[PDB]
Amino acid sequence: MFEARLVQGSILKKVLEALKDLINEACWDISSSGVNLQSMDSSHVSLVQLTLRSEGFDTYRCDRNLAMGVNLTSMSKILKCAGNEDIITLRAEDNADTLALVFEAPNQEKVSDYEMKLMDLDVEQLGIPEQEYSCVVKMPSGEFARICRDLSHIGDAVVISCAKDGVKFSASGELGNGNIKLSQTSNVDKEEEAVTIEMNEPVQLTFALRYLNFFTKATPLSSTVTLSMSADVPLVVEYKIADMGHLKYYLAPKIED
Amino acid sequence: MFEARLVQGSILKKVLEALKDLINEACWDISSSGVNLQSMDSSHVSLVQLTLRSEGFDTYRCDRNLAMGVNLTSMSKILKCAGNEDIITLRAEDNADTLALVFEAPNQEKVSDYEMKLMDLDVEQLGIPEQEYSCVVKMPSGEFARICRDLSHIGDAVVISCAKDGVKFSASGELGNGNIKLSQTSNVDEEEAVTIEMNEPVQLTFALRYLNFFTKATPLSSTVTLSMSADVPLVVEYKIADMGHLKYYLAPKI
Amino acid sequence: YELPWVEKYRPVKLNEIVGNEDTVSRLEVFAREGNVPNIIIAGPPGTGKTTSILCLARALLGPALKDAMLELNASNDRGIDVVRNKIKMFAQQKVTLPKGRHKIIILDEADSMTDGAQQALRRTMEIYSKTTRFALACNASDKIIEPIQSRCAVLRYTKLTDAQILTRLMNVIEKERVPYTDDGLEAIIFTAQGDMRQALNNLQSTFSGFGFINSENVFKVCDEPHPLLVKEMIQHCVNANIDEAYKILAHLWHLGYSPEDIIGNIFRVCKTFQMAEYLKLEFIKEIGYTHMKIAEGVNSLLQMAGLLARLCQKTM
Amino acid sequence: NLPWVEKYRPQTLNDLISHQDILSTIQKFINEDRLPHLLLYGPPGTGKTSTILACAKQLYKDKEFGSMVLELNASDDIDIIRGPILSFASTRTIFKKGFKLVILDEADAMTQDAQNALRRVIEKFTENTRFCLICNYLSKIIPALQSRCTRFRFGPLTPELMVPRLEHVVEEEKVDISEDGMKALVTLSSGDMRRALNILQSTNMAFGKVTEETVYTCTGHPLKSDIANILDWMLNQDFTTAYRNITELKTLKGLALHDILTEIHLFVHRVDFPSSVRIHLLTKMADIEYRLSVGTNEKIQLSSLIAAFQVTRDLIVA
Amino acid sequence: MSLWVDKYRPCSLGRLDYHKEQAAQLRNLVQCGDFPHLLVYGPSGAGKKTRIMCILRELYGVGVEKLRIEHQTITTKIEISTIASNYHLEVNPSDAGNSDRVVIQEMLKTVAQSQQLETNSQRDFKVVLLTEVDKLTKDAQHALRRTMEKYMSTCRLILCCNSTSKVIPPIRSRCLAVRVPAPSIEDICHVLSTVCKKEGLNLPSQLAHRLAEKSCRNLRKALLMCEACRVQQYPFTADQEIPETDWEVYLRETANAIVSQQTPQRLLEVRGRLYELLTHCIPPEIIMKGLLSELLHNCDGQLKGEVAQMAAYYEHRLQLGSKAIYHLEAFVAKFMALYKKFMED
Amino acid sequence: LWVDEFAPRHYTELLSDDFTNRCLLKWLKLPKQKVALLCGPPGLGKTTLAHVIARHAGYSVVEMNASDDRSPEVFRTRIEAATQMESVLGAGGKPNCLVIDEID
Amino acid sequence: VPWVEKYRPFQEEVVAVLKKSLLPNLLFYGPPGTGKTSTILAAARELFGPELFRLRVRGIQVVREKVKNFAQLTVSGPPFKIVILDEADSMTSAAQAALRRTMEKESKTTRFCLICNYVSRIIEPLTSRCSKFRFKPLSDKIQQQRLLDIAKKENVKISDEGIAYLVKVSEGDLRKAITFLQSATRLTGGKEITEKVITDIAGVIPAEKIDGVFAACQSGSFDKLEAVVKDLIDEGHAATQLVNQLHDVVVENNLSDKQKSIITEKLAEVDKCLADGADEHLQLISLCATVMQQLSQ
Ligand SMILES: Nc1ncnc2c1ncn2[C@@H]1O[C@H](COP(=O)(O)OP(=O)(O)OP(=O)(O)O)[C@@H](O)[C@H]1O
Ligand SMILES: Nc1ncnc2c1ncn2[C@@H]1O[C@H](COP(=O)(O)OP(=O)(O)OP(=O)(O)O)[C@@H](O)[C@H]1O
Ligand SMILES: Nc1ncnc2c1ncn2[C@@H]1O[C@H](COP(=O)(O)OP(=O)(O)OP(=O)(O)O)[C@@H](O)[C@H]1O
Ligand SMILES: Nc1ncnc2c1ncn2[C@@H]1O[C@H](COP(=O)(O)OP(=O)(O)O)[C@@H](O)[C@H]1O
Ligand SMILES: [Mg+2]
Ligand SMILES: [Mg+2]
Repeated sequence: MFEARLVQGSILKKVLEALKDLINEACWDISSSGVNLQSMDSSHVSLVQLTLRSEGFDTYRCDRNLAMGVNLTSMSKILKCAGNEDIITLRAEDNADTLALVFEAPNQEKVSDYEMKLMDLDVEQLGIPEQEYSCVVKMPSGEFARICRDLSHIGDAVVISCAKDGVKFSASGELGNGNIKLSQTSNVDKEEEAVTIEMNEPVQLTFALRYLNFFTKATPLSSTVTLSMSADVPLVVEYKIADMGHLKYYLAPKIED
Repeated sequence: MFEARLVQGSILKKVLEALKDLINEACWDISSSGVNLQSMDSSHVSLVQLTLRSEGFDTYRCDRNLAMGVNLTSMSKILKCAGNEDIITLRAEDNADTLALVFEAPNQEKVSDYEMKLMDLDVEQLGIPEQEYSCVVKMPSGEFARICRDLSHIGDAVVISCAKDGVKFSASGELGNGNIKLSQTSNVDEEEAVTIEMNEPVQLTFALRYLNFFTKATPLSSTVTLSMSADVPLVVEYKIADMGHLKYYLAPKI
Repeated sequence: YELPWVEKYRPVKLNEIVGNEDTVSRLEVFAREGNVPNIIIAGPPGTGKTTSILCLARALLGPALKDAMLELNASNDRGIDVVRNKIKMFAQQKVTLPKGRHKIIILDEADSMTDGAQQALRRTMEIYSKTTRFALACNASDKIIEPIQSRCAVLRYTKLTDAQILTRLMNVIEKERVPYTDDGLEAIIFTAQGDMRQALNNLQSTFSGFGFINSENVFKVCDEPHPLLVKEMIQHCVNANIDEAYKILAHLWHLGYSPEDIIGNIFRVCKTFQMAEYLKLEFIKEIGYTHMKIAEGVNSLLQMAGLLARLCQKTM
Repeated sequence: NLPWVEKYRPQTLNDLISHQDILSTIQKFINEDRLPHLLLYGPPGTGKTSTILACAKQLYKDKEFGSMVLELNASDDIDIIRGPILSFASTRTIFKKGFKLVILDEADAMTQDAQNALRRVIEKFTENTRFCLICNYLSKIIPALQSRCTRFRFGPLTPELMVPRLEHVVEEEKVDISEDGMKALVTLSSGDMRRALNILQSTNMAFGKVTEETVYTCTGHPLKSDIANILDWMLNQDFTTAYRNITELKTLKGLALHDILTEIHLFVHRVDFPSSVRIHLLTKMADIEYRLSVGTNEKIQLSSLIAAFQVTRDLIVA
Repeated sequence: MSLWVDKYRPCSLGRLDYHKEQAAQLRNLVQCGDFPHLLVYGPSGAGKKTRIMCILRELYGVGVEKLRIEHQTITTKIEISTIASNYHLEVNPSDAGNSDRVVIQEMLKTVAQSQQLETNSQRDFKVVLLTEVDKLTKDAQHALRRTMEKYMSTCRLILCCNSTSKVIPPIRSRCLAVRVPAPSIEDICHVLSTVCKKEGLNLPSQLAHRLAEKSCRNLRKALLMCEACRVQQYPFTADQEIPETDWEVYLRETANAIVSQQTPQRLLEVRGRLYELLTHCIPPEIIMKGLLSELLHNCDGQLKGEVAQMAAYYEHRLQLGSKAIYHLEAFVAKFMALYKKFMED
Repeated sequence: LWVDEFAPRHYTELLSDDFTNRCLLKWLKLPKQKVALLCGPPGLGKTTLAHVIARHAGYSVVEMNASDDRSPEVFRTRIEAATQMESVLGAGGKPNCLVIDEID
Repeated sequence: VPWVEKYRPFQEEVVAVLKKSLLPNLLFYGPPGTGKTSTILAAARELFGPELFRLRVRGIQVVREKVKNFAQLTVSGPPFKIVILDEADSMTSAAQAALRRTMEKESKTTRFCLICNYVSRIIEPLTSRCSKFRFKPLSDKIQQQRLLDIAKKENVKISDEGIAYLVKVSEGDLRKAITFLQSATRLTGGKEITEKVITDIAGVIPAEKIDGVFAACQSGSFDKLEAVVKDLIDEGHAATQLVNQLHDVVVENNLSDKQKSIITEKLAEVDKCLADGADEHLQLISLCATVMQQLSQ
């Protein structure tokens, strides 16, 4: 008899639409400690992990752990039917047969509820290890989306190089060559626009820009995005949710010639 | 080696966007006097004249005049990557195959560089005679753009009637026909002062599809200049602040 | 790690290509003179078309090869729009080259693009021919449209003779000091079927699997209906000894070979079997008809038995 | 319950049978890191896919197995080559190091242009990606494509090396099976383990007992006694009564002319006919079997088979 | 309304001149409800189109005769021409090449949708008429039967073909076969006399017999030939020089040339004649049948069986192959070899 | 190269034994046909035929091919402007000639 | 309304073993009138109860993708849903191979119960991967009584020997005699259904024509064969029907074994040629020439 009441329901819609383009279906590792999602890319190149801590909900009542798996596209589609200021509460039975989505208007009697058909998926825990990264970049989400979408016209691949002074985004393609140099923010009062770069040794990796365009869909979730990267380890893109959790992304670097 | 810099980089993006639809392959005449472009369609329906005076740019350096072919779609895709407040610096060698243009944020710790490839385009431009047009119309660019947009729906052809009291815009189609007349104003505002200089009444018809393309230069200036004669192709000119001018030529209908 | 022998010993210059000597010399002449026209390469796979084209482009463009050469493969998208957008814009792209040099567009597996793509490619080939040249490569020349061949110098390639295969293989052996025997060389040549790539790959796989190269190991790794047994098959068919031919066929079938493999190897043996020319043509026609029946679904052992019977009755 | 074909699918290298040399070679390649691209071909249901899955699971743990092995099937379709396959092969690993792995089940279904695209992709990234191509017919593979990989032929399972595997299932799934039932189960399987398991399960479901007559009825395959009777009728009885007997038997037991014709083919080669008579019979039976494929009337073909045999009687007696 | 073939074509089933029992059966079928799909078949020039037109005349009003040109396109796009009326549509889908299946599906969709638009003054369905169904491809026939099952209630199908050999059993298993035999010699004589008499003329019986036997029981041939011999010379005599089509004469001359000399140069001349024949788009089977028919007139009785078997075998090979001349040339060469062997022995 | 350099300039550069250039000029003067066609074997200089005719008559030249995406709307865009629009030049060069290449 | 669907129905035993599975893929074949679809529908209703409904299934990609959309869906919980795909033999070989692949990767959730006319459907799911079941056709006597009842209730004026002829021309299966009778009574207007009407409806060649063909063959003059074959073709009789009827006649005559063998082999060759679309007239001429050559000795 799962029950989870969320006051700020608009977050869930942004969570789903950030995944529907990359992942079609996923298993929600629902536990009394919170909601967790970890699904891997269809082409097996990338990977996404999601964590929703139980303390962030208005009321969390996961009496027993669930391994619920839904369709991300279908779940997102219903979520557009929910207003940006409507209270959203998820509910599951004593057994995970159907998903009860409850949309409650903040100040009027209009109440909407939906039920979702479920899915059976054979998934396994994937060994995401915690390591220190030789390069950590903390830059505005909008700026990262701008850079990713700009170089997408240049070419399908982007070369990311970092130094102590700043980070350089380089690309090359059929219409020409271009590179964006972003120096570390010398002095800005708030990080929301500051570009914070922490690095140990110089790094240089190439990534497909199609996925990076997919990755940028989570920009509305948080004003700032953190990029973690090191030599011979996949790029790590994490969006810090407000007192709720994080949406961490993982993408293997492309092959150098 | 050529080098130039434009503080108000938004100008380059706007002139570029408005021109890319008419022309996909244009040659740039770099000169000490400034930047000159004049490209002409294969069917010779229309001509576009672009001139950017050297003193308009913040800095300018043309060691010697050189032509270099440029793809307009590539530039439009490149220039969209530049913010409206960015400062744009252009650079090239004597006969380099690549155009080096740099987008600088307003000292906002961000430097964006690009190196566009050039074409094998070497069509040497042909001069256009100057003529004192029978009717000269100055009137707001947005109004003219709206007029072109509305009349395009009714029909593909517009009839332009020039009279001292006012100009008349007419179009006909299967769904019907409509007319728009702009009386000479009484010095309203000043961009709204629709001014008509009429030496002799003149009637001509033009394809509205091209005129719709011409209106995309609207963000450049709130005012537009219209001038025509019976045998002279219509000229539509936008004053690009003080950088130069962008002149549109279009032949009349048979 | 080490590179596959098909790449570790890929020829890097036109001087070390053992293919059709006249065409190789013509390519060298084109490289020297510079102003090479549009060339189309067709022939059996793995005879060196790709290697020849790459070596020609490298010789012509030299250091400019990085940006003066455009290469598209079946792995890339060669659609109707790509030839209209990538190829056209690359042709228009400005590149300064010496007087005898031109921008080279390489389309390997040229037979793979559709009719519309080649029709669009026609004009782009025609217009920008003053500064851009095309180097097409394909296995079947009929697949590329007639106007394209008309405005190109079609260069035929053929299956390499066993002497050229033996020379290249012995060179590789000297490079690798791999032990061998004449029977192993004959077997590797037979498995090659005039294909350098196939021969090198099979030789490398055989050496990896067993080291010393002999017919036994070669046929162990390159498992196939053994050519000798097929030779006694056909010999028995000539002597009208249907029972012995069936015995060999049943042994092969119990070994588990698919009928398609058996019939293909039978025909291959019928290539070089020493036997009357008219009777050989009769056998070839009958094997062709049986292979029709096999390829269209009827692949039972009974079909191979009927083949043996009809071959026996051809000699009466 | 769960069908026994996957309920008892091999899970480790030891579960596989009759391919110990191939498994040893692949194990040696894995241990020495020289693993090349693999081309596995053979009759259906001989454990090729299970073999490669066992090797991969040996090399890769399940935690990283999903992120380092891209299993795909060709019949699910050129966009596969340029899409997921290219994307997977164009990047290195996520967590572990070393070469990735792509398994392409039913590789023979791809078109020739798709095979060329796959060949180009394979040659481009041979250093860090290995391809396992699984197909039934080697001849369906482009000669250029098969020149990049080592070919392994998985032959049909010989009885005595596949009988013990069935015995384990019988001990597990409690079904009484006779000696002749086991022999017929082997014979109809014809080296196909999946066929053997499916026939065993269908027979158990149908009657709960496995015996030669039971399995032959369940699969519809003609019995050896029936084939001997048909051969005796054609060789001895006159045309009218032979036709009547054969038609009656066929309609009674629902026999198919293809299986009938194959079995008389085997008997013809088993019996001692004169050489010319055998040649004539083989030519005829091949012609009839060709005629069945296009979809002709079965009665006329059966009578034609009888005709082919009935002619020889005078020839054989003399 | 000028040519005798169309002028004297009966309008209704009741005024037919032969197979009147079949006309009565068809009248009973159309009179009772639940009209099924029809598979009309028979030799060309027997009256299949006439019978189907009379069936429509009984099924609907006389307005069915007011045919209209219709042009429709299909997706892939292919544009075809069709003939329809205000109760039915007629189309030969085989002319659309291998894209016949999609045009059949689209035409049936359109007819099914249009029939619901108050096209129910007399019957609750439209008639979709297909000519030369035998030329359709197997997948096209599968789509045809599937759609026929799909839209049985809203539309009905009538199929016309010269033979049922190339029609899939699934279609034949769900359509009502209507065999239309070629009329007998006497029936052709009466209809020729009836046309001759109603026109105000006089046809002697012997001339009618000569026409009937020469027409090979093809009524259209008989009517054309009768009108031609009339305009040539009205006062018909027993020895009237009845004309015949040029290609028949050319085929006969080709066979005579084959018989005359069995040499490779003559073989090449015959090949040129065969090119001339195929050029005029006469089907290869027609050429083979005519060539065999004229050849048998010259062969000895003991040789005719071998020639007939060879002709059948080579025609079958031609059906399997694609290059018609290859197999026709082979048959001609084989016949010349055998005839040379037998005449010279 | 050479072909452009020695391409015909006026009517005096035409070759003998050609019936095309000597009879196209009569139709293309201002007897009321709308469209043209090309037939016969190649090698007759049909590509330069209309160009030389326009050069002799002073008319303008427009030529296209399948190098651009040949959508029907794109066809309208490419042909309506070339047909129904005058020239931005002196009155002499205003008449135009149009050529379509690779119809299939 | 057709009378076939009106009255379409031995093998209720196979339902019990299906319910006992609490599952190899099912394959049901035999003559089409054996009630296979009704049998599987009844088995599904009994196994899953009234409250559980199921899909039934002309393209191959669409069919297989629809199979994914259904089988991909979860179930309330019985565990396995069985897919029908009747008319399996009508599917092309490539379609059947794609359907075979679709059978895999969905066996973990759904199963299949194919319905076809036996050997016409391709091998690799026919061998293994399927539990085959044969549906015996009803006995000729029972079919005769059933058609008698149908004639009585539908007041069709047909005699008992007419019923025997009708069930004869519908060799080995039902629902062909039923539709033949319906067509016959609608063509005749219900006044009387004679045996010649049934002969015309079923396409059977009258035996008198076969007797004339045999007499012409026995005559020994090729002109008579040419004339009789021309007449037979002019009657519009399909060459396949002539081959079948003459085959049935020949196989039970008093001809020599060699003669019967040669004639039947020629019949098989002619049938194969007609299957490929060869000309009917030429094939019939060749067959009759062979029959002459055998009968004139
Ligand atoms: N003449 C040759 N001499 C030596 N090695 C050769 C020769 N031809 C081919 N090879 C070897 O075969 C390899 C494959 O050749 P290449 O890629 O040029 O084939 P290709 O003939 O263009 O065929 P395809 O288009 O089918 O791939 C070469 O890298 C080289 O190792
Ligand atoms: N060598 C074997 N030992 C034990 N079981 C086997 C063996 N080969 C096949 N099987 C059984 O047959 C089933 C099917 O095997 P599998 O599909 O892996 O074979 P395959 O030869 O790769 O065939 P295909 O190409 O048809 O998939 C297995 O799940 C297993 O139950
Ligand atoms: N009458 C002529 N006078 C001068 N040069 C001519 C004449 N006719 C043809 N040529 C020359 O012959 C060549 C043919 O050029 P063009 O492209 O016009 O030929 P085309 O016959 O239209 O083309 P294609 O043969 O490809 O169909 C050119 O070099 C052209 O200058
Ligand atoms: N009963 C009849 N009375 C008069 N003329 C007829 C009769 N039946 C057929 N015909 C003529 O014979 C011709 C046969 O044409 P058609 O119907 O196309 O033959 P088929 O359809 O059998 O090939 C028709 O044009 C028609 O004029
Ligand atoms: Mg190559
Ligand atoms: Mg397998």
